[PDB]
Amino acid sequence: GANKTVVVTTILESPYVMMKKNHEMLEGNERYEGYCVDLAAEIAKHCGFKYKLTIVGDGKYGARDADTKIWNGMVGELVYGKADIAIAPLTITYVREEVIDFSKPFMSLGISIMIKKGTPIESAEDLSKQTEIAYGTLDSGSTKEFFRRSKIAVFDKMWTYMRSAEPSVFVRTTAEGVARVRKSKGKYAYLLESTMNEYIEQRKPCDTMKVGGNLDSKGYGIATPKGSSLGNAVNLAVLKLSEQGLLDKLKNKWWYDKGECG
Amino acid sequence: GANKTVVVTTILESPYVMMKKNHEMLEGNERYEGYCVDLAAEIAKHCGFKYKLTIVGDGKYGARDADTKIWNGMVGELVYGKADIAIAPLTITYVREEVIDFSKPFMSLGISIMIKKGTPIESAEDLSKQTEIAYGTLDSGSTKEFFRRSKIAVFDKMWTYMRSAEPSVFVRTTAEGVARVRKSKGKYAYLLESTMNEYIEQRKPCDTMKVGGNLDSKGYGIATPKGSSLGNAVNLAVLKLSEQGLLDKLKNKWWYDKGECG
Ligand SMILES: O=S1(=O)NCN(C2CC2)c2ccc(F)cc21
Ligand SMILES: O=S1(=O)NCN(C2CC2)c2ccc(F)cc21
Ligand SMILES: N[C@@H](CCC(=O)O)C(=O)O
Ligand SMILES: N[C@@H](CCC(=O)O)C(=O)O
Ligand SMILES: C[As](C)(=O)[O-]
Ligand SMILES: C[As](C)(=O)[O-]
Ligand SMILES: [Zn+2]
Ligand SMILES: [Zn+2]
Ligand SMILES: [Zn+2]
Ligand SMILES: [Zn+2]
Ligand SMILES: [Zn+2]
Ligand SMILES: [Zn+2]
Ligand SMILES: [Zn+2]
Ligand SMILES: [Zn+2]
Repeated sequence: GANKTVVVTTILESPYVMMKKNHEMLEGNERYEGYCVDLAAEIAKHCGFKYKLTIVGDGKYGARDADTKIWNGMVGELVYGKADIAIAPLTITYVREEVIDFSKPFMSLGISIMIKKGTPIESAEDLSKQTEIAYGTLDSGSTKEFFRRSKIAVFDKMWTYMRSAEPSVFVRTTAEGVARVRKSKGKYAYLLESTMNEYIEQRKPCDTMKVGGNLDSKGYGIATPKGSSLGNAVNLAVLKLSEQGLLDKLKNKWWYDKGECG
Repeated sequence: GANKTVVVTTILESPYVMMKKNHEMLEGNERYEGYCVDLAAEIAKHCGFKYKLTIVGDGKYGARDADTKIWNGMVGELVYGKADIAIAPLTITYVREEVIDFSKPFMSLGISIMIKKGTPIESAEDLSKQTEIAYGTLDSGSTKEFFRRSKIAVFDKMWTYMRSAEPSVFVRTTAEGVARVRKSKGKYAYLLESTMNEYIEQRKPCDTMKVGGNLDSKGYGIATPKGSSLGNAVNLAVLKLSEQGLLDKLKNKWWYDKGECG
């Protein structure tokens, strides 16, 4: 077929994709800036395609509803033919790789703990042995599903608490989780990916920090519909960008060169 | 076809695959122990195949000779039909993924610097700005090819030195590189993957250490011939083992539970 503009689904999540100040009424890709915006430009160049950045309609990463068996978020957009590719902080997981294809990882992360500075918590075990400090995760993402499915003793115990805690410990966006930590006086800790944690740790008002080691080890990958023609080239482009050091360069650019806390 | 015993190519590299003490004259898989030995057992179970561990004939990981264009090592064994699968500390690289398939990574690593304790070196930049301390890498592996192909200023400079240094700074096995560090009185530093570096750092006589950060970020994957029937199932099994925490468990088992330096 004739070359067609590739539809990219992505999500407003700092510093991966952000609306440039005062660009709301402009058009096309120029509106957006961030790590995944730069990455999408590089992938498209190496693979020889034109593309259109679109923000996922429901604002979600992607999970399969236990009732309807329907995939939501960016995963859903790929599964149901609404997008050709997802270029986003989308976590590689077993259940997702059954239904979509992931490139090799372009960024590593693990689930980590965000506290307000001074909170007397150092580890997941610390969280699980007390009741004074509440803790939760993002909705419809891999962190929540990790805890839901884990047989690891401490994580199972944490899930047992989180899934029935009232009011809900879950949040709709990373921004909401961070705000909840910052306004909790130390009484809420947020479980999120180390990448996002370390980004926020470098943002004013510099009142949060990542504590303890990561709970797991995984990565983000570029995702395409199962058996898509783009998969092979996209996979090779990620590995080329990795070996060239461009992925390291983009991370320093968006995390640390832009650091506001020293 | 009828189920057939899968031929696994792997390499004698501690602590991934090691000959059990006094097992030289025994038979089959029971001879061997190590991280990749345990991993192979798990992968085979999840994928439903029987297998035979074989050690790569030429003792190499794999590189394509610039003259003959022929692949050696474990990569060669897959490319030329001598093995069905490689389960080994085999690094995911662009040039390799062009010719073989890799699962998602089962272990992360980066190129790192091994010094004899007390060596006045802290970084790759340190190495590249002096001449007193020699430094090299393993032959026919990803570390050497990384330096050969790098356009990054410091790494390019290091390669320019290493490729013409006499006597050769390159070694045939990790064991040889480590021995060279230990007998150099600090006058040789070895560039190797962080995984192997951190393993040796925990081995008697506890006279080496990893210094500085990693030079790059990548992983080992399980490799199969291009378009092999095993690829999909193997890929999903790695991600399942990852999410179950078994990969973390195996690393602690072979690196740190077995630690000899405290
Ligand atoms: O989600 S993965 O493809 N498989 C799991 N791993 C862990 C090294 C086992 C990692 C580690 C770093 C990544 F970037 C991705 C992954
Ligand atoms: O060789 S990969 O498949 N692609 C490169 N990455 C880096 C996160 C960019 C990583 C990071 C951790 C891995 F385990 C594998 C890989
Ligand atoms: N990266 C996650 C979203 C963030 C989280 O769940 O912590 C996903 O792909 O679902
Ligand atoms: N893991 C490497 C070998 C070790 C090294 O090159 O440092 C490879 O797959 O080639
Ligand atoms: C249904 As609820 C435990 O997220 O408030
Ligand atoms: C041919 As040489 C530089 O490895 O001695
Ligand atoms: Zn603009
Ligand atoms: Zn490029
Ligand atoms: Zn449970
Ligand atoms: Zn809920
Ligand atoms: Zn025995
Ligand atoms: Zn298992
Ligand atoms: Zn050069
Ligand atoms: Zn040589």
